[PDB]
Amino acid sequence: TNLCPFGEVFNATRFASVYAWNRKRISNCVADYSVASFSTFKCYGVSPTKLNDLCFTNVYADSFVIRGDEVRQIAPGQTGKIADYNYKLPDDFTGCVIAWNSNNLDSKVGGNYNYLYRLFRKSNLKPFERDISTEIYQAGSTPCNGVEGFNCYFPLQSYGFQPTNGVGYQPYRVVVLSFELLHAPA
Amino acid sequence: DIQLTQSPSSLSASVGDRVTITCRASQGISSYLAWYQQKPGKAPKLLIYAASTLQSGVPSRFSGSGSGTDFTLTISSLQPEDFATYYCQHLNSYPPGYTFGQGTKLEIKRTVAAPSVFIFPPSDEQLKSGTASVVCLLNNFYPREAKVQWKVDNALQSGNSQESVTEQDSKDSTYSLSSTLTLSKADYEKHKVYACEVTHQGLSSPVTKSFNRGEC
Amino acid sequence: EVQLVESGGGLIQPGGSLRLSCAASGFTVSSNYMSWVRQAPGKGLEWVSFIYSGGSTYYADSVKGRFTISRDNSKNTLYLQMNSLRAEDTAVYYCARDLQEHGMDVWGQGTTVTVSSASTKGPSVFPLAPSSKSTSGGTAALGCLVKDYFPEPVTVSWNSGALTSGVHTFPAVLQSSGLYSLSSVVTVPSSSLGTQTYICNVNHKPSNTKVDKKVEPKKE
Ligand SMILES: *[C@@H]1O[C@H](CO)[C@@H](O)[C@H](O)[C@H]1NC(C)=O
Repeated sequence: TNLCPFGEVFNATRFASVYAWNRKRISNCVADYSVASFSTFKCYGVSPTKLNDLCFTNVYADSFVIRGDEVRQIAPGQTGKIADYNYKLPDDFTGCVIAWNSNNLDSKVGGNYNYLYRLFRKSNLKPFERDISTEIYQAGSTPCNGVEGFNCYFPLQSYGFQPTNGVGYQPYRVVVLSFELLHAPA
Repeated sequence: DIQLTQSPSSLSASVGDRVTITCRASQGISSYLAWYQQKPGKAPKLLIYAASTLQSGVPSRFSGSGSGTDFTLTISSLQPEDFATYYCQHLNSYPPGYTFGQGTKLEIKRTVAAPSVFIFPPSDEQLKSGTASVVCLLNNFYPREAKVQWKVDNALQSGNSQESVTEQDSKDSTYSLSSTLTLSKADYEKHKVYACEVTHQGLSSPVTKSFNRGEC
Repeated sequence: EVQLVESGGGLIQPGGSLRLSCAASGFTVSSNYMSWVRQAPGKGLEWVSFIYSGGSTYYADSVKGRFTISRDNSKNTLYLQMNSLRAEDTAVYYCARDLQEHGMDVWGQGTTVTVSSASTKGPSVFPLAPSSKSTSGGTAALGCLVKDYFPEPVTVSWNSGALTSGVHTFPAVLQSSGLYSLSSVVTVPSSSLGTQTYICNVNHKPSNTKVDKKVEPKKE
């Protein structure tokens, strides 16, 4: 048996910050469909009439943590701090976005400062781009020379998840399944 | 929608006192909240962000904290330079934007001070236009509350006066008040004694200043 | 020297358009989040709009579809285009460099926007003349009555700026005629009345009226 390792993705103990989102290739395996226990489940571009010769190819599973009210940004055609500077889906996205509340895993009563998102960036991400720079951001004319200070900012900001945050501000774990839908015999 | 309700709305407090302004959120928000100080006629000044982090340059007597829906700003020992209106601010995630609290006005308490009272007749220039403004001035007093009673040939006037009050002074923490009585030229010329009678906590009995139309 | 300087506000009829400018110095507009915040007279702060470092723009629901935020890199300037203005857009408009979770740290001084059908009118300036009854070595009061103008604001100075101590310039009041009136007063030594010259300098920029008025004891 070589069942596809989705359990490794959805059930991972730790999730990445969204600026450093993880990508898992799903390949050379047989998928165990196993399904509405999820607060978001949305698919895009999956438009097939014939269902008998369906083949999923180029399957990637991306995963990360964002705020409940940011999950709306993980969709084609959206804007915001997450879609502009952290995780960008393309207009023609084909695949599904899956999310669930993880307040009891990813919040801490003192505030969890381990989860971050990129706050400063001079231009938008391209689709499926991952920016992990920690270069000090130059918000002025004077160079920073890697020293923080006025107009010289660490580009990442903490979410500070706390269990008493409003539900829209609580951490959500997100899995983005992207693929191409081809028509082919097995 | 999310609302930030500050309390109290207004507050008088003496130098050296401990002041605590609350911001209550109508629903759960994030861990982040900011506080601004707006002095009259000036742009807001940032004091605290991230609920408790002091903005660079802000004096240590300012502090903030909070959790859940109830957040506070605190001045440990009120200095006189700390009069203002105070606003809390939350950066919302969807729709992106800011909510402000309605604000809390903080004024300084001080010793009672009686007003100095001056009355001014209408000018000959203004009277050629057919209107007479008579002005009563209450200068440098505390507390704010004061009664100005206009008298015209000893009849108490109601309904033809307007007043306005300055903001608290920076050098002495007093208020000043001005009240204007408006009459037509025709009506002005029908009476002789114009008087302004002032009642205030700092005066043992009311004080009256007057002039007789057309004298001196 | 880090500052924001707004301009472009003024009196405009309902339905008209205005364009506000915010000239920055000390940081790069095109690299920062920037917000517009407004304050209706005697009211609180209301957030209007911001633009992100990377160009996305967002608007409060009360200005959706009528306002547009934008910026010009080469002039280091932020703009707010305001169309279909309504009376309740009347406010002081502040621009601010926005650091998101780290607050709005740099503010401009504001530009005043008055949306109304009424027309501009410059003020008359009348003397509040010191009393003949003023006490010898005591304190006397005098001033200027700044009457019947639209819209706000007026500024008042004394002796071109040389006299500032003892000056009270009062909040204007709105009279039933729809026009504003205010008074500005000064307490000075009674013994100074015959010698030193007192002049209030009134300026009402919405109509380019300037008026000086010498305030002296009235004759007999
Ligand atoms: C994750 O663990 C639960 C616990 O039994 C299991 O039911 C679920 O199938 C797992 N997820 C996947 C994708 O296998």
